[PDB]
Amino acid sequence: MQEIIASVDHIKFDLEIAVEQQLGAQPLPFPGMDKSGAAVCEFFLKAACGKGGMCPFRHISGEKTVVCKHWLRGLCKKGDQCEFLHEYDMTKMPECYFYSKFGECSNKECPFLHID
Amino acid sequence: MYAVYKQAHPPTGLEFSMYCNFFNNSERNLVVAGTSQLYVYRLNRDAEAREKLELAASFSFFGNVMSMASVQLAGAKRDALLLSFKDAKLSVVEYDPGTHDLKTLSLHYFEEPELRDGFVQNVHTPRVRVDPDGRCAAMLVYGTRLVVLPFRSSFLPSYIIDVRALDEKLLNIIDLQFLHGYYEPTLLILFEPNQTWPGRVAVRQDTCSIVAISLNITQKVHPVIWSLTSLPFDCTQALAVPKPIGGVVVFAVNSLLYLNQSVPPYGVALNSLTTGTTAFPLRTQEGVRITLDCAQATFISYDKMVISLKGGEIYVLTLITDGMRSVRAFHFDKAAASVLTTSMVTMEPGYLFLGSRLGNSLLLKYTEKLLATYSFEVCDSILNIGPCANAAVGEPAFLSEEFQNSPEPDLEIVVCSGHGKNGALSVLQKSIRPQVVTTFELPGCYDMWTVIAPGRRHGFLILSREDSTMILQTGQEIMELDTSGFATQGPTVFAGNIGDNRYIVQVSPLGIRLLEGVNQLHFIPVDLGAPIVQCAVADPYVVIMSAEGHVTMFLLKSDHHRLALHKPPLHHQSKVITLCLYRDLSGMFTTEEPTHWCLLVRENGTMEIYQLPDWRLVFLVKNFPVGQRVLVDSSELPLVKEVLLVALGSRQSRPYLLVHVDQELLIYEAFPHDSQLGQGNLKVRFKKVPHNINFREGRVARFRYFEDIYGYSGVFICGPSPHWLLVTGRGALRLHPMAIDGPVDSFAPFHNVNCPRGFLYFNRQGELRISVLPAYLSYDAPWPVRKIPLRCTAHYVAYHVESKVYAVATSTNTPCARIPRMTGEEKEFETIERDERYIHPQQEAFSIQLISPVSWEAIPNARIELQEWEHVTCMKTVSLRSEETVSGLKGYVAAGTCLMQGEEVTCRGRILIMDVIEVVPEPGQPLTKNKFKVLYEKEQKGPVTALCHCNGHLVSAIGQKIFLWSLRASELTGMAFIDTQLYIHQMISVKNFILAADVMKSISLLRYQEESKTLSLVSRDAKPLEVYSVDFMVDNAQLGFLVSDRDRNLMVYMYLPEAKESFGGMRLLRRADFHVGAHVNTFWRTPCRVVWENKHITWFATLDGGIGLLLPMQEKTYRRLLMLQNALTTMLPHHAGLNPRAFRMLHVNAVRNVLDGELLNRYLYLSTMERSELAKKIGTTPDIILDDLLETDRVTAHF
RNA sequence: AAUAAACA
Ligand SMILES: [Zn+2]
Ligand SMILES: [Zn+2]
Ligand SMILES: [Zn+2]
Repeated sequence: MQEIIASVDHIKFDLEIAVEQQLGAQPLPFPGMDKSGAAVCEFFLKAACGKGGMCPFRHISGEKTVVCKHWLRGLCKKGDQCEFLHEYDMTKMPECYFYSKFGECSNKECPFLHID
Repeated sequence: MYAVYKQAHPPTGLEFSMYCNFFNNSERNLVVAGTSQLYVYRLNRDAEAREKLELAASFSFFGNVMSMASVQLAGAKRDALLLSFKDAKLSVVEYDPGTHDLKTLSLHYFEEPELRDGFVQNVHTPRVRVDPDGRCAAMLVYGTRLVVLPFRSSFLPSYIIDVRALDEKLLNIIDLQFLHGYYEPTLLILFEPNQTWPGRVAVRQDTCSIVAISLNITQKVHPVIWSLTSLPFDCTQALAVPKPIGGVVVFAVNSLLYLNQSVPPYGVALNSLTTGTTAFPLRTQEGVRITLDCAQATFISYDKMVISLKGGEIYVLTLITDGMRSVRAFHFDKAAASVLTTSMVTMEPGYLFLGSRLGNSLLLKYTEKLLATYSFEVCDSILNIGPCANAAVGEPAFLSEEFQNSPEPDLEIVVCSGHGKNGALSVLQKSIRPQVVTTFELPGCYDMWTVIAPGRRHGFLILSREDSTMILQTGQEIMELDTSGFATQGPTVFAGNIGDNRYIVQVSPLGIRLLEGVNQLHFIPVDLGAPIVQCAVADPYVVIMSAEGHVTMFLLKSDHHRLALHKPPLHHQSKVITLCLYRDLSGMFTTEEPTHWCLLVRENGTMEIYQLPDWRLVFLVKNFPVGQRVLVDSSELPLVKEVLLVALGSRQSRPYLLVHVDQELLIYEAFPHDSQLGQGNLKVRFKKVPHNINFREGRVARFRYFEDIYGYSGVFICGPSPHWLLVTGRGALRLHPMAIDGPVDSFAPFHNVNCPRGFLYFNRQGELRISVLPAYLSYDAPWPVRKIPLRCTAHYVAYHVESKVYAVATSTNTPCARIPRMTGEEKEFETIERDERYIHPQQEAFSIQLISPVSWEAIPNARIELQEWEHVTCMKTVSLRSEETVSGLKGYVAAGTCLMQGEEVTCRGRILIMDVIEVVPEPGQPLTKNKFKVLYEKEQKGPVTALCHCNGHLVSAIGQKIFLWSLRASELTGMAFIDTQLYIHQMISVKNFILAADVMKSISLLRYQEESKTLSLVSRDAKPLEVYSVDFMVDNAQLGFLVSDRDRNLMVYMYLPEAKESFGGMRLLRRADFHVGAHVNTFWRTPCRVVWENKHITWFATLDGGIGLLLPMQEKTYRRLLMLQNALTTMLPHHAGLNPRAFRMLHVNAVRNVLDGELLNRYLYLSTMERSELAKKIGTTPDIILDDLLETDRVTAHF
């Protein structure tokens, strides 16, 4: 099980040190980007982050109750100015447009919400 | 950043096999080869452990052998070997007498960039064939360049025939052979000048062709005599039919041709897939429905060919011949089934060899039955850890209670060897762990001896205290004896058996008693001025050596037998240091029935071997304690402690010389060498062999010969790192450490009533331990192994830690019947309706076994069998978090699996999380307490290709996505994903860093936060890299990313954001490059045995049977050895003329930082005079390097 | 919400 014999839980690697204070992440070019594939910056949640707009990692805001439908396929033009959420929790999806308006749905594995 | 590669297991598994005159012209010898190792096996027929392949010499190359042919040159006394190495290196080698090594005759490097015609990616392997008359030999370099070696110095300069500049525009070669008959070396060459694919036969019907080019050697031209040009499109290998019929058979996938120059084509079809695929005139072979695509073949003297098919089925094709020596019809017979081969050899007439990578490549024996149907029997099988697909570390279940509180982990590995009908699990376990059946606490004694008193049980156990002697009367229950007989009033320096176990002889420092057991016959006092310090023994001969070097001989004589004083005539120019006796039950010590030999080492550096009835000098090394690689006779200085000559192997055949010279073990082989000195001398020499062992922390012996311990004979090498020396009837030398119970002082064979044939030794802390070797492993392989034949392809293995069981994915072959469509509503399944002369495709049905470690049978009522078309892509042991146990994690077995139904059906998948839960067993079946509890089994949205665990999260790979599911009570709730690259086929992770591995594109490292439910891309590789599997090189603070490749490479990546050569933390950078000889799929870490506080050995098992390692090091210890390695690369006579620096290059800059512990192991092999020279040439002493190379051996002695 | 359903 790899954690009885060669355990590494007591090691503070240089890899984990490289990703807390982010170890020299360059302020990203072209300010109309998306910050995609980037997780979060802990400098923004605790205090002031330091750089605004042109920053590598993601800046989150509150009052996002519905996850983004475009974002699942991998097409997020909005990025962090998105009015929708970017998690993977299967409880904050939109209502399905064809179950809410047009009676029943069509496909068998519709992820979107079906409420009555 | 730096590492040392060390190869823990030599690669088992034979890709090439021949039958040539390797040692001399008198006997043929089965030379077989594998990946970067040559083996030469003799043939026994009267063996105790019946026919048996006895190893005679084995040779390691710095390069993978890509073909191998042999030819007896002009006036040669041996048969040279034409090896072929990667990117077109030929190497003609020979065995040499004298030095028992090889000897390179010629080196031919063809790696010129104008010989490629621009094709960088070499896909064709260089293929070596020889003319059966020995006129020339031809290598097909790079597919397009026939390099011809003319023969007669024994050679001629080569030349490179261009293939594409011939007639007929050959352009896609399939096979090439030298044909028989003729007056010139005619070379048949199958090709495909307008190439097609099985799968595209409606516009390209049948395009294979033949040219039999006729090589003019002197004039250097080549007439393209005889061409056929509409052979079936899928022809595999061509084969030259021998002289009395001539011609060629050309294996096609679905047919079989016989072609010749003056005869029309005759070829039959072997199924009804030749209908719309072939316009060649094909008859119908009656009563046969098979295929020939990967089918190895050899020829019986004339008109009989042994085809082993795919599926391991041996067919003996009979070419039915007319009176005019022309082939009229074929004749098959389904002979027996056997190994899934990769080669084939006719040995001595009536023996065949089936060289196989995946399966124990074994020796067969065909006979005639009472037209001429042959029946097969297996005589011997070379043991073969096959292509280890996956391998997992497990804990053995029979560790004895005395070794229980030991601080080191005590574990073994279980290896998914083989494939298909030869598939298996193999239980590899490097050290030896005895079964302590009775322990004792007897302090004060320091040596021990066993004698036999009245089918040969050890009657007494004789201990020697500092002032007294113990007696241990064995039997039903062992007990200390107080009566007369032995001298219990003083110490003993020897106690043994004389005659044939009819008398017991112990050696007091005052004299020697003759004992019939408890009764004494008489006593002979030794009146030497020096006390006796040690002895040695033959069956009638007792040789005493005093402290001052005086030697006397005792000898039995009948009357009742009694010892007689016999003074040896010796010239004492210098004092004798140590002795050894030896006898010849099966002798090569000829000097021209047991012939006794007396060895004798003098303090002036010399070494002397005497025939014992006389005292005449037969062998003499002038400078012995240096450690010279070949001891040739000539008939400060480091001290020689103990010298041992012992015969090992079948019926005490081959001797070995084990000597102890000042904290260094160096042992010798012994081989015949006829030496024209005339006066009567030993016609043998001694070759030193490599080791892994160091002797670094009355006369006490460290070399204790044992016969008949668990069927084995050999030598237990005592000391600070104890080792076993095992030689079976195989004849190969086996060095198995025994790192449990610490250092070992003494040792003895022990055979009792309540104890079986086992042994008996001291702990260092004075603990006498009756012990038995565990009886389930086999100690005849390079590691101790037990082979578990599953008879189905084991894909994965997963040691479930809780309840301690193994979970194996398997697969058996079911003939397919349905073809799934997807027509718009649901799946429709077209039933295969074909002819009765039709072979079916293979559908593989997968099942997950449950193997128990206690006894290695599988567990009934625990076999998760999957759906109809569902294929396991991964099984792992996954630890998911839970609120039941006192910890968080639980340790399940999760398996991913998807349905393969061709490229028209959308492949979907299903995560199969299991759990092994102990229930009450059935009465009578105690294995059946273990049984699966499938928690999760639900179809996903795409194929499940790879699994991982991260802090109790399940990390799965579906499609171009990698999912992060968490295990609730019954459902998986998704938390994170990222749209990753093409096909993620390996993921391992630790401390929320996920390391993926695509098939083509790139590895990635990922990172999972918990407070924000997000998985993200930290760094990927940016270059295309055809990965096999990945690992984690762990340093004290650095984490390296060990990534094996398709091209037999290893390389260590690191995540370095402060470096400027990558982008800012957005591109991985390799920091070590190395070229393993073999493909690698398995990877695991271990703690090694202040330096090495926090570094991990990231081992691996290669896909050719070998097990390697990458031990990390620091910058100083590396560069004290890279100076040595560069001094070792240049100034040494390497095997087959190979360059170890350029072979261990990356084979794409090659930023190499990994040493070679199989080249640095040669520094341990050099004599101590030669050792000091290369130390001075790099600027140090040998003792600094021996403190550097033996500390990379000590910390890597696991398993 | 910016093409979730873009169907023969
Ligand atoms: Zn930020
Ligand atoms: Zn979005
Ligand atoms: Zn819907």
